[PDB]
Amino acid sequence: EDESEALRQARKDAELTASADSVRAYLKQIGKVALLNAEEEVELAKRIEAGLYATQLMT
Amino acid sequence: APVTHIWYFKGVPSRLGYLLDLAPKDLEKIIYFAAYVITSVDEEMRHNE
Repeated sequence: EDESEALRQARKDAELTASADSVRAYLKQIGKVALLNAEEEVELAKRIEAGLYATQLMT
Repeated sequence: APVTHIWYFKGVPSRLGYLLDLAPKDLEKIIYFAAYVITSVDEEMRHNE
């Protein structure tokens, strides 16, 4: 079913495929990062604000 | 960025594969960004460490 080595390495092997079509390979790779919500967006925006502030301070 | 000439990578004999001792199935994965290779290793830096 899903556990007991039937589906985990199944997913790993299915993902680890040749993907001859270039668009297919790109869509396979893009299916790796989870989507984001508003709180994550504002938190990452705060992190980027801190990063650019630190870059300005370095300058 | 450098690219590979298809006439030499792809063919009935894969000339690049013959010279580098690989396979075209083990070259398309690299010159089309699907798997990495180890360009060089430090032998002594690993033997002592």
